[PDB]
Amino acid sequence: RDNIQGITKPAIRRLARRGGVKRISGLIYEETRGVLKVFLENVIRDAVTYTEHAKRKTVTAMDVVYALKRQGRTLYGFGG
Amino acid sequence: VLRDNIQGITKPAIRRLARRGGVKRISGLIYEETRGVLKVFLENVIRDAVTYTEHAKRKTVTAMDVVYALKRQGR
Amino acid sequence: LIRKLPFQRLVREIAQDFKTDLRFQSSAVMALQEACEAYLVGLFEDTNLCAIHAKRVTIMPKDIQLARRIRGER
Amino acid sequence: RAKAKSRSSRAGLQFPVGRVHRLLRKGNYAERVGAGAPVYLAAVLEYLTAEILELAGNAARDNKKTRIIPRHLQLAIRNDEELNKLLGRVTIAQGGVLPNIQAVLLPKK
Amino acid sequence: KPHRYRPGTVALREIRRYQKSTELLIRKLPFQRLVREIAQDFKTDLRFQSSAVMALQEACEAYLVGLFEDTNLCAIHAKRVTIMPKDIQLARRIRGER
Amino acid sequence: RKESYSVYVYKVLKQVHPDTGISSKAMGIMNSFVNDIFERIAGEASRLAHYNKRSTITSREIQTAVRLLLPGELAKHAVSEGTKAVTKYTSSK
DNA sequence: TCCCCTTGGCGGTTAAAACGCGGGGGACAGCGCGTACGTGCGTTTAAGCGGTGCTAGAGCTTGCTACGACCAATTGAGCGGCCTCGGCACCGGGATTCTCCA
DNA sequence: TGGAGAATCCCGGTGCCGAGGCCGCTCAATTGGTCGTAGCAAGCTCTAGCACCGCTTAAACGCACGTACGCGCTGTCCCCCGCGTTTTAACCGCCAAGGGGA
Repeated sequence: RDNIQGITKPAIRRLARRGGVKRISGLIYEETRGVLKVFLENVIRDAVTYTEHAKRKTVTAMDVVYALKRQGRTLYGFGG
Repeated sequence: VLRDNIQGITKPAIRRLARRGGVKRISGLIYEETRGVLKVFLENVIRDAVTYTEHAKRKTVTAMDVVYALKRQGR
Repeated sequence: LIRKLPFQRLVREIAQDFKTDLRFQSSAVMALQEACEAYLVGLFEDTNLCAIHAKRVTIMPKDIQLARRIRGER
Repeated sequence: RAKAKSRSSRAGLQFPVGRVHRLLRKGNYAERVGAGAPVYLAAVLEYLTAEILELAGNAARDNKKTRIIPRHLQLAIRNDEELNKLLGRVTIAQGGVLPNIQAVLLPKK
Repeated sequence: KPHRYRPGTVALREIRRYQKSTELLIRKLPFQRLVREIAQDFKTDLRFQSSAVMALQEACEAYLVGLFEDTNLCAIHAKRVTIMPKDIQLARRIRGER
Repeated sequence: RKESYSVYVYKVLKQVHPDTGISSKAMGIMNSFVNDIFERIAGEASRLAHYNKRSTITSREIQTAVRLLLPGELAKHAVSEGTKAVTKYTSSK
């Protein structure tokens, strides 16, 4: 399935432009995919504990927000 | 009254701290930069530790006030 | 690493700006020094990574600035 | 029985001192909650709401917009040396980034 | 003969565009499949609210954008206009994250 | 029944910019901010109580939390406006 | 038994990703110099340890009343639902800006 | 400096859709009373924090001197951009299922 390859080079390029990056080594695309997957694992793992410890099957935006705030990366906008 | 005591972290003390961090060679511009870094850090921990000391209505800052102040800087 | 008496006068000097005539426990001074030693040792390491990046052997204030900016202190 | 006067009205606050009292109790922050703690806290919440909304209302006007968009909140927060300290590890949905190009990257003259 | 801008001209135009815009830069449906692909390892027949995946794009795009800025600083510290994987590795390692 | 500060944020809005509006998406960020700063102050006031072995969240513990939590000139004006509100509360009734 | 809502499939169509290719300019290796920093030695300066004296203030006990928890009665502030118009975006094409080669 | 052409700004028109305001209700904040208690105030102890003195030596520092490492300068090439062409799959709509919960 390997949907991490669905994070295409242009999408990683646009993220780098918003990051103010002028020139990008072609080796960056596979390092950025590896970074993203390592990050997105940790959040979904912890959110799923909130979902199941609340005896739900649906993971909810506040499960993500609690996981994010637990990981020190507080996100505003989706809920208080 | 105390003044100029930031010079009391001597250059060799900065070297000892730097070599403990693995640094092999130290620009002379590191010494003044490190003193600024030390004082900006130490001010923040002291400020909160004194804010805890005032809350207890104490005149003595305690090791537990430091621990709480450090724990907050940890955040 | 740092000597005790000069660091003691340093923390008392800083305290004057927050409250005059504060007392400090002997244990409170040491808890501050050991945290400052651990802060600086653990920062010089992050500057050495900035110096060993860019092919240098010698750490520069530019490395402290990059370390502190990426640690988030700047 | 006298007509009720909301605890906010007596403090002059827009923020709800009664709700802030409940939430301090419901949250089990401590066994007891003094009558003044909800008043002091609600005043600080109302202040910090007013600070951010003036800077974001400026940013909105600077962009000819009447409504605060999330963009205007992020611009206001990141342009302020104290809101960026308070929210330095906070992420804002559709906030974006500050326009900021490193000068070494600009085209050489 | 048609025009052609110099190398680095359109990079600056793209920076000035994407630092001005706020809309999300990763595609929607490819990220849903990435989230559900990851979720499969943790529990079968999990569901996500649409807001739960959209909350999760916003968190990770901000993580990647915020990392690129730190790696760009590591690139220009090596006196490079070009970011390279060891810049990502340095940035994360200074962040205590690698 | 889900509770939101949006009604109170909007009253504060008309006292800083009577002409200016807000989007519900921006309001969601404001509501997230109010909840996050309530939680941070209340959590530190809770710790201040516990550290001092006191059963009561007092205004002195909101004040010290605000001095611990907020930076610089935000802390000093926040302490001012809180103490004014507590004074008006005590004086009024 | 019945409603709600999340996942999957179908189709188009269309915009964004993938692929190609020339070239340029930036990465990067090689080289020279000079200066800037580590090492060594004599000097001094003050840190650290052993000893003396005093008093502030942490920390504990005791006593009582203030004040907040509790709860029953009352109501109005604030939320869920509905409605509309005006702010803002997207569209188009004319005007100004900016870049790059001459 | 010029200039053309491609890129961006502004200005006007159109739409739509979401914000701001209105109305019903409720349930959640406020009022008035009671009772426990907790923390606020007093008073005693004695602890350990601060000041000082004097000796010791080991750490600091000023300067001498070299060489190792920083940095500018030169060459190369390669490899990443930028723009044209091809392809795919992303996104929107609409329907389906069944799956869970009451």
